[PDB]
Amino acid sequence: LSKEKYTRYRQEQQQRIDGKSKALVGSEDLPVLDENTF
Amino acid sequence: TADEQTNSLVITADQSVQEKLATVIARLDIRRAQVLVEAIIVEVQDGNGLNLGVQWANKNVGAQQFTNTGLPIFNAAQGVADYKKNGGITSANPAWDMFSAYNGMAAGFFNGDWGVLLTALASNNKNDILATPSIVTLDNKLASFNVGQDVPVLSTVERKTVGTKLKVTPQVNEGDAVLLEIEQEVSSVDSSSNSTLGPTFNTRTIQNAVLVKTGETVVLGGLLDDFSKEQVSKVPLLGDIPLVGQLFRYTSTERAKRNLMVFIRPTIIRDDDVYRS
Amino acid sequence: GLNLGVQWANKNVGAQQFTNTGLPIFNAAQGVADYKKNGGITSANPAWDMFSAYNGMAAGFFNGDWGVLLTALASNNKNDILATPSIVTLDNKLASFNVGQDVPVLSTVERKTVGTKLKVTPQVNEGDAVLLEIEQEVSSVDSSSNSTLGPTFNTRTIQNAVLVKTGETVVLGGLLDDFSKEQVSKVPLLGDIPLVGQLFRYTSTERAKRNLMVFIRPTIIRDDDVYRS
Amino acid sequence: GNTRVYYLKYAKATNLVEVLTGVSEVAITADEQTNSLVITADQSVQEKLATVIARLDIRRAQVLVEAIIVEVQDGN
Amino acid sequence: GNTRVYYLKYAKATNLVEVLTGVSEVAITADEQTNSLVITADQSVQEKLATVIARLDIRRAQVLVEAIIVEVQDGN
Repeated sequence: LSKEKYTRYRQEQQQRIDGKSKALVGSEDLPVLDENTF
Repeated sequence: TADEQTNSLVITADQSVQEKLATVIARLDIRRAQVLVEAIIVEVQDGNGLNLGVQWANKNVGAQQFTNTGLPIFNAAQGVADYKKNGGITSANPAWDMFSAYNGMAAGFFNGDWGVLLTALASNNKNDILATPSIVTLDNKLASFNVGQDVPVLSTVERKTVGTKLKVTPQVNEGDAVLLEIEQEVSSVDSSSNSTLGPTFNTRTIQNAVLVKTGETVVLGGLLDDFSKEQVSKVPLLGDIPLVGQLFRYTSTERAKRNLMVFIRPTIIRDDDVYRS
Repeated sequence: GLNLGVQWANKNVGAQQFTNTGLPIFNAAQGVADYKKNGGITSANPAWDMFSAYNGMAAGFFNGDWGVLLTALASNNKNDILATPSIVTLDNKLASFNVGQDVPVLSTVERKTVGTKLKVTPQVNEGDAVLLEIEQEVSSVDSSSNSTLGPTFNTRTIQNAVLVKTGETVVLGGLLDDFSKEQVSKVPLLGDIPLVGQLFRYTSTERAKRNLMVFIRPTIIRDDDVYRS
Repeated sequence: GNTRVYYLKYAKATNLVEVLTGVSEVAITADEQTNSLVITADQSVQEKLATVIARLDIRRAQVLVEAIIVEVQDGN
Repeated sequence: GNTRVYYLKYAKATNLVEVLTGVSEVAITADEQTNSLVITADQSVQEKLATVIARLDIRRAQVLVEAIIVEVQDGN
């Protein structure tokens, strides 16, 4: 139950990092959660 | 009776009671476990507004004007005309404050006697937050961790701590798991919207009791909040023409998202050697 | 932080302007034009306060009738802190250590000590280890954001009981706080062109990090000879 | 032994003491530090309260509660 | 056993205790954490209160209540 919220939130952050396009100035992303958790 | 200085306990009683209380104390004197409690507060916000409108004013026929474009066609045409005759615009011109604060592309076009003014602004913002307050404490002992600022609030005033706060009372039961009574919040003074009654504060507060295994990261709560607004001001029949109709209407759109998650990872310290590592 | 934006204003076509660039194209063009005619700018010119406070490179370029104004500022800061309050006390006796300042706070007023504070009650049990009930904080008066209600204070407070072996350094707590903000104001279709689109938008970016750790090292003094050394 | 010290797991000793007190009302008192319960009584009462505590000490379930608030407004 | 611990399902132990108290008035007390009810009494009373609780522990119905407020005004 926690892993699917932790991952659905993590996969949403990773989508937002890929959703921003280079060649436009944008905010530098945070570190996205932790991969080794769970 | 007890000696609070040496931390020693004085029992006077029969040899029979002594040998029985000696076992009760030995049972009740045991070493108690420690819990490292990490909270993980992740929030991500974003939203994008778009407000564009076309206003055309014609001397011969009439004008279409939309306030909320940030400048109306009437006050702009009085400012542009004033700018042509005088070569500049004084601060006393009423159009000064209207042009001085404006955002986005305002593109005018004159075809014959027809004036046309296009205003377009697309705003986009993004916000991301991560907090990881952690605290070590003995089981059944209440620990609190405050990082923030202590601000006065009106009522005569009163002092209020506002910041990242974690207040947890662990209970280790037994072997693995734990019982965490969590009271935490991330709050901050709101710089905008000050008032004579006092400051406001943006608070995200979660308080619950939960039972978590000793190594595991689990979700305490969360909020997924999503909002979309729209407004159009149009000319009634013309604004509904499928494509051309965007010339008559003034659209202002907005969207927002907030995805908040709160996680908690306890860890039990049984002995020193694991609490060095 | 990084905030850069391009605004171009054209008499023939129109102008793109962004407030929050610190100067808009309209008020700047009125100031630059005023500067050319008079050779200088009086303090009464409304553009005075706008140019007098500005940070970063503002580079204008005129091509034909097109005015173009580029504002760019990249701010960066860094901060680092270390504190090591130490106190010696008998077990089961409460010791406190204050280094700071005692400030009045409104309520009629009241006195409040604000500084580096360490209040600990040790319990030595038994032989090695200890039981430390720690109440400590590092707090300071916030110079900015004064109010008629009173001063604020930046407080970092941690209070917990912990059981530590006699020689060991162990972590009491900590906070890792990380923040990233972004804002753009753009022309709706043009601002999304992958490369050229940065000419139409005004971007303001920000980031922050705070990594705080609190450690505690007890040491037991059994006899005098170890307490000389 | 006349007195036993029960180490509670999943129950809170102070809470348990109040509930126990009625059953006993034997002396029942709790240690809030170690979260242990101290019952002194006859060997007969001890074996009976040992089952009452074992029944009353059980692990309790957790509930994830999601609310969904959807609103939609429009007007022309 | 002299004392039984009843695990209530659909009833609230603190609520039940007050109702029970009159019937007993035997010691009835409740654990608000586990939502369990603790009755200590003779084997005869236990078997009688076991039926009273089973009757009083039942599942309770839910009601969806829609109100419809229609108003119409006009005037010329």
